[PDB]
Amino acid sequence: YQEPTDPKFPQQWYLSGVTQRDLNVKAAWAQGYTGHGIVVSILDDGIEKNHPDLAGNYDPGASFDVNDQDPDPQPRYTQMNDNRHGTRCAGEVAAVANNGVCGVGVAYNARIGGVRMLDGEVTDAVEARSLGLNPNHIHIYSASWGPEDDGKTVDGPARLAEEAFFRGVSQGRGGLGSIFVWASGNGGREHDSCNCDGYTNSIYTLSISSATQFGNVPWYSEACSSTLATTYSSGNQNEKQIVTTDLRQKCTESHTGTSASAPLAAGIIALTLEANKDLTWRDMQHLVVQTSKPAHLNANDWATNGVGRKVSHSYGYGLLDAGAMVALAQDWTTVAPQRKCIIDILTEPKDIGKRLEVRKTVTACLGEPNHITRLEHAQARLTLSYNRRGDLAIHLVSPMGTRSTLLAARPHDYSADGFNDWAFMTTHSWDEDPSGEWVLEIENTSEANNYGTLTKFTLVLYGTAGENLY
Ligand SMILES: CN1CCN(c2ncc(Oc3cc(CN4CCC(CC(=O)O)CC4)cc(-c4cc(Cl)cc(Cl)c4)n3)cn2)CC1
Ligand SMILES: [Ca+2]
Ligand SMILES: [Ca+2]
Ligand SMILES: [Ca+2]
Ligand SMILES: [Ca+2]
Repeated sequence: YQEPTDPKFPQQWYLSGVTQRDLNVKAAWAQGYTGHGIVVSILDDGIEKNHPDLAGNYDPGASFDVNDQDPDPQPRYTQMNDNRHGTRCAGEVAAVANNGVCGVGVAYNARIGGVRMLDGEVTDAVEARSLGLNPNHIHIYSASWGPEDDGKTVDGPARLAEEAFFRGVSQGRGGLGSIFVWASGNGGREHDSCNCDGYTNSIYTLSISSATQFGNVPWYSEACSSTLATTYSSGNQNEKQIVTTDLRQKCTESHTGTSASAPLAAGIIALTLEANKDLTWRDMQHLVVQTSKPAHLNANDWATNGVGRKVSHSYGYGLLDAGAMVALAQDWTTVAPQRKCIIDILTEPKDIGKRLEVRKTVTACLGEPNHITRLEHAQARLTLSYNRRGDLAIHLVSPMGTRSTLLAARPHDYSADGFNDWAFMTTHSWDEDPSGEWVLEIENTSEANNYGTLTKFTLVLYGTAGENLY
């Protein structure tokens, strides 16, 4: 093994660094893990398949054009370079190494393709065809975009896309499950809260946020309990950005946003799959939880959960660590079957007013085939009316004491439409025992006299049984 010689590798500070402020990818490469045999697809505006740093790794079997309904995902060229983003993301995953061009991908021996889906009308059918592309050939899908990041939107997949996600995790990859990597959002300036985005908020997606070079929460970041982990991206004008392939056969040093973090995670996941090709979609989320690193990430909300892990709403479990992912993958025993325990909490609607607390002691399906002693995801599916939605903050506390913020105040959200059976999701209680008293808190964070009613609260627990060793 020799370190890459590509001319811009030194500028890929999140890979080439030697000050321990990086993704620890060199450690994985040094053990011989570079993505060989793994297939990744970028869901975006197209991929410049003839780019000098992509052609060597390009895979037509990982690619399709859902906008035009043909196999060739080549983007359209315009003066504003609108359709450059899929190419930038593709190079982050799998730019060719040691070829005198630009830098390298995280998984520089993986195969890379793209779905051209964003250069046209994005419909339920378009989303389903993209998420469901060749699921026994593609291992990992990377999506950097979704519903509007205006801080006012609540939106998620419709029926066909939801079914594609479920079919992907259940039957993709020969039954191991498609791995869907998602960017948690770019709406930080607008005070967006990412559990309002049903793609990143899904249990089926492995959601990723960003850290700046100096280890801070970037201006564009969205906090939420559904995020799992973090990779480096852009920040202020003293901090470096992401260096990758660009449209028109170029190299950029100015790729930015959480949309640049998801592809780096997809690349790390490709190295991990090469290390253990038998990992399921759930195994991969377990590995991320166990191995990600809070060290040197600054946040004001780090808290230790019931099993002793530090977690943040900006960062999830912390920075991805490629060396640690590959090491744990080699020792991992695949997890037991997923159980799902549905608990109807309310006996009657509850006035919200200024503040509401709902407490319920649960058994997590004790005595039944879906009894859960080892939690993975948890959802609170809430139906509520309120006069000004963005004034609400919502928290969920587990029996072991872990407080998850399900919704922070969104000052720009003046909707009067409330939430209709919306499944706010938290990863912060992973591995906890969910038996005991849960607490839901709903608060009006404004001085206004706001009003509404909580009409349904369904607590949904996922996980496994067996002795909980935490
Ligand atoms: C510079 N770039 C310009 C283009 N851009 C962009 N981003 C995002 C974009 O809208 C969207 C919108 C959605 C939301 N959904 C909800 C259900 C609706 C059903 C219906 O009514 O039929 C249809 C719309 C989802 C997605 C999406 C994105 C990916 Cl990557 C993968 C999947 Cl699966 C879904 N995308 C449109 N353009 C990114 C920035
Ligand atoms: Ca085409
Ligand atoms: Ca290169
Ligand atoms: Ca958002
Ligand atoms: Ca997710």
